Amino acid sequence: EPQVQFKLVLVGDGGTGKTTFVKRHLTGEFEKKYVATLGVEVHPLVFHTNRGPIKFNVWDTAGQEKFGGLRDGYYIQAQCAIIMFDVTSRVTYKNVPNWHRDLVRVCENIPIVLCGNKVDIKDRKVKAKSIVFHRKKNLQYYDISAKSNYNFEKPFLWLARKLIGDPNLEFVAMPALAPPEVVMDPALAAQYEHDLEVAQTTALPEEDAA
Amino acid sequence: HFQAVVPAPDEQEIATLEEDEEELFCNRAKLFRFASENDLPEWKERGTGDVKLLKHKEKGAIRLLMRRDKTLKICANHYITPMMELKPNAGSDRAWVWNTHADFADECPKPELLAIRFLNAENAQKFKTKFEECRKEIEEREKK
Amino acid sequence: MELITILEKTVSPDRLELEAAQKFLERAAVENLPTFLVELSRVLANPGNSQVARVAAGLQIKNSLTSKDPDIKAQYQQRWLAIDANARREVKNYVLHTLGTETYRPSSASQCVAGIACAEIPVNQWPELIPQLVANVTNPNSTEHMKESTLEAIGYICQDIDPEQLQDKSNEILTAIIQGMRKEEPSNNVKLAATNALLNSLEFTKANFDKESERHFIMQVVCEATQCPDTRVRVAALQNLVKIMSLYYQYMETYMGPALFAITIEAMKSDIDEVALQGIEFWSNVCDEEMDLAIEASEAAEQGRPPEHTSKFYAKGALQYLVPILTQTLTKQDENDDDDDWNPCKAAGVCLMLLATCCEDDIVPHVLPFIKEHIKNPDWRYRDAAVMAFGCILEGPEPSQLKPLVIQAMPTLIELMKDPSVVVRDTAAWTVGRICELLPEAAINDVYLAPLLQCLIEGLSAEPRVASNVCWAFSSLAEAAYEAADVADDQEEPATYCLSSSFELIVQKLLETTDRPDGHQNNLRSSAYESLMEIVKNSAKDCYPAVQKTTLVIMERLQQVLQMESHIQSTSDRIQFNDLQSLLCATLQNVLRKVQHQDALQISDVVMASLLRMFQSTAGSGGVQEDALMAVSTLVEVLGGEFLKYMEAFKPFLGIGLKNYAEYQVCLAAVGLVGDLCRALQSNIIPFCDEVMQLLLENLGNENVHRSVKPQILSVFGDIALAIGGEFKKYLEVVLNTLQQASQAQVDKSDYDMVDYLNELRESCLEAYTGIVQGLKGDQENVHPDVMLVQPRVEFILSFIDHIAGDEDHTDGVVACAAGLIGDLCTAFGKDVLKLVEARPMIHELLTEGRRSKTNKAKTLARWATKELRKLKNQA
Ligand SMILES: Nc1nc2c(ncn2[C@@H]2O[C@H](COP(=O)(O)OP(=O)(O)OP(=O)(O)O)[C@@H](O)[C@H]2O)c(=O)[nH]1
Ligand SMILES: [Mg+2]
Repeated sequence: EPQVQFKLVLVGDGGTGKTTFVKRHLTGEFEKKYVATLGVEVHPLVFHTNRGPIKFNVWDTAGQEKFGGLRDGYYIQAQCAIIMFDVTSRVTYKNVPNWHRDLVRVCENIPIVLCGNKVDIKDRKVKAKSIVFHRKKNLQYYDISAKSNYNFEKPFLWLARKLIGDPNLEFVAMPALAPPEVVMDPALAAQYEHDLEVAQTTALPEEDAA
Repeated sequence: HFQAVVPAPDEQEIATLEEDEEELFCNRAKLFRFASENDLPEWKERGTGDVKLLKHKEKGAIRLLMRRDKTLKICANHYITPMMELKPNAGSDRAWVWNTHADFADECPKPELLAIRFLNAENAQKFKTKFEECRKEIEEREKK
Repeated sequence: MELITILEKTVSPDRLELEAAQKFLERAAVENLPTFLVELSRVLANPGNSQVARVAAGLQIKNSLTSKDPDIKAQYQQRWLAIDANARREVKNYVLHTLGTETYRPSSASQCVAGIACAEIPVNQWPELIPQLVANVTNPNSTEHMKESTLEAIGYICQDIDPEQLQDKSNEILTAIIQGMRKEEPSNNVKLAATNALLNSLEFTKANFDKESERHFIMQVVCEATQCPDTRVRVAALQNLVKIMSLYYQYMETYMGPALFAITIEAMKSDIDEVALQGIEFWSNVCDEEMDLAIEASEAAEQGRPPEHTSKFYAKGALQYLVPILTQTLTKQDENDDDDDWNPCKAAGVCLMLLATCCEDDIVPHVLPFIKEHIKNPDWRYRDAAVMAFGCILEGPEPSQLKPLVIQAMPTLIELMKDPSVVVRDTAAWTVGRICELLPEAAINDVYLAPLLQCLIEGLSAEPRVASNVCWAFSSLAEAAYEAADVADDQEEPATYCLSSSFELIVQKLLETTDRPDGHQNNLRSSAYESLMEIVKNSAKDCYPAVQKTTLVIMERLQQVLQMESHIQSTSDRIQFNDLQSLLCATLQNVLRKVQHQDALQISDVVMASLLRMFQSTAGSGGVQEDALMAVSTLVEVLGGEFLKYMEAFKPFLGIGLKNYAEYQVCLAAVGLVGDLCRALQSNIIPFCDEVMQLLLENLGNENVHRSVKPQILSVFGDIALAIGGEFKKYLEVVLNTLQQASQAQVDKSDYDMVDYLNELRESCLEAYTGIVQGLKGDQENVHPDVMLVQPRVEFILSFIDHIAGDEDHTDGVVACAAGLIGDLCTAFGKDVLKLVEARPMIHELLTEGRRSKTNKAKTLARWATKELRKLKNQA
């Protein structure tokens, strides 16, 4: 048992919010810098459920035309898909049918989740009443936002329920192994003291929802 | 769509490995990590959720075991040693800053500069008091 | 070559292998395209290769021929058409012989066929393609994979190519598709492929749908595939029906009665979730189309012409059988289910709300018996369905027809608020919130107001999902009570209203709700604050002590509340309707601008103390300071009751707050704050005027930072010069105006997106000139040395605004005010204004376009300037 792996392809336009969703799920952080990806980046994610561990291999692809690389050569042997669009720009939503078309012509009968990112921005341009693609294609739609962690775990939960088959599936708490006990050289201890001083000097970012 | 197939496993037994340990404290907090590898200093988020101070049943080792909300993935897991002292942040009464040499959140030890923040000053003071009690207990244990 | 290994490395998760393969393939494509394409097609056509290699080769060939960018696609097509004919012939022959040799369900050669065809068909370079595909489909001996691949290729070609290229061979395409879609096909895979191919090619067959003999055949085959014993084919055929209804609504009257109605109704009752979802989506789409047609008909009636299309009201005729099925599907729930899961139960509510909004009063009698029967059922599913349906039908029917129903059902809803089931309580809270929002005149009077308020206060301690809706209901209820005729009196404020008896308990309970250990869920805490700001805004003059106490306890939290100002985003509590945006935005501004009654300067003390404490705790820099700064402006604003004489706290901190120049939006907002603050008291701005002047001049002269800051800084220069000035002479404005008129207007005085900055800057400069003259005029006789009377001003203005003579861009409105103020100040200033008449007559033209907008703001100030000139001439 290779802890049950699956291949997930993340597709969408330029801004959208991929590689920020994946980065928030990987380490936990918000990237405010936009650096377009070249080709694809493969990141493993693990979740724990009442049936055991489930591992996704997220293939975060590039939504830019000139950085596409192997455009559709990534959606081969894929087993699940996420189509992401930005709710603050209607062009990102107009291209959802094209991404779906490119997905279906290479993969047959795979679970696909449609996600609308950047909900928290306000002055939203794609109102929730105008999102009808999931109704037409029998898809599962979610409103997420990687900044506020709103519904940010729902797509993986839905895909986990669909892939093994258990409409009553939950994320159980990750096992907590015993951390090791080690020691450091006194010079590195003094360096850590100086780093602690300079960190305590620095001010934490101002946020909320604690 | 649908992909319900064979890889559906059994139920097994779920063990959080927090057994054999007494929960001395539990509070909602937010964690930050100091990014000291990307040349210029910067503070990165690490998670939001319940931080606990778990004391081992017979070994008497106190550890911090914060977890993330709605995903239940560990964002902090390390022991407490006598040298660890909570320091106030820059003009904040609800945040503490400390340093550790072996953090096991990613199942690989990494030195970390952590900063925890609470909802109000009362929770911060309770956490600091319990942290000081645990540190003093560890120091007394190791002294003997 | 080892192209096979490179192709097979395109599925490796390792980054290095992917980059190596991509670089190899791009290099090979650049070196010699024809040989590369021939090698790829040779790799694809060999059955001995693995699936990965063949699909990768097919995708490479397809990507060499098409792109999402239209221009790149045209370039790639032209590049293909310029290759040598023999190489193209070899590629086409290799690709076309792969059909039927791929033993995997989605074929790759079909994409290559479609890509090559979309390039060669418009120039008739592949005339033996369509006959070959038709022969493959209609041959009785064709295998399963051959028919499936050819049908996929036909669908792709009809989906991608231009609609006007194959108009002469569409009939054979339709015949092949229908042959694959017929009932006698041994294989369900072929039927599924044919149904998908027809789905892809529904826009291409627009010309065929205008012929009855073809439309009947298409509809018959679709309505016969809806009965296939295979679920996938049924769903595909239902999707076909939905799209056909979307595209060809005008031709469905013949098939609506005998064929479509029964099929859709039987689909909505199916046990299989996909079939039921498609059956419900059919009628949701019908409602969407009929609402669009109703909008079109209303627009045509307003215009005064018959509508181009007339609706036929299918939903209005199917309501009797639609409503019971939907209300029955609303009972398909479970104890542990997610609210947003998109199952038939979720879709039924959306369809019911659509039907309500589409049919208005005709849906109430068809849904009342279900509510009145199952509202006390022992099974929680039926009670939940009853309250859910009651909530769904609330939008669209006339309020007068719904008031008796809600009045009758209010006690049962209050009782269900305490139902022993979580789901029922949640749905009941949602329905009560919707009643309070949509029907104000209903749940404020009279015999059930007190138990309703008691149940709401009790539910403020319930689960956060319920409490958010309770806060929403409280806010809407306070708004209704203040708006209602229960508010008497002509003193612009009610003496009392219906909530006066329970006001204190309501605000106390909301404040306690704010301090909850779980207030983050469903942004409950945020919602509370919003409610806590509505009630104090909509109150009466007998609960003012509670208002003042609540405002005092709120303003101490100002830092946290501003940090939460953008952390609402609706999506909870106040559903659907959302106004003024953001948590605080203007809501905090409006409540702070309205709460001011009976001096109550303690509120001002608390808010300014909190602001300065936040500023000091910032300890340098601070992006969020902007949110504070505008707030300060909002507490000066028109608050002269206790805030025209601020002059106590922000005066030493003005420069400190303005010190943050690294930010630009903050900079412009602070400039506006200075502009509106200088005209407040004009007493303690003197010490800081020179400091801010020199600092912002240094900032603007180098950062550049010219489009945004410069107009506002010059406007506030004029504004401060309105009252305070004299020691800065006139060089400061003169140099900047000369540079701007010589450079920013004499080069490219044209276009549309650039004239706005120019005209706004000119208007600001003229306003600043008038302000400088008025302030230096002393307002009594001259009260100034008057050395700058006409020599540097009158001479410069005629050569400054003359650039408008170049194009005379449309500067509508305020330019007339500028001309009027210029004329008035010049007349009241001195004698040498006649030289302005000696200048170019473009001012007259500047008047003419100015006179484009009627005569209110255009001719009044021009006439004022003219009469000032006439008075000067009479004095002359
Ligand atoms: N306000 C807000 N901004 C977001 C959010 N998510 C992403 N962004 C912004 O959007 C940008 C997304 O950039 P990327 O992470 O590269 O997203 P991407 O779709 O992978 O971009 P490409 O790969 O080039 O197509 C980030 O830099 C963020 O600044 C969000 O939830 N809220
Ligand atoms: Mg990216």
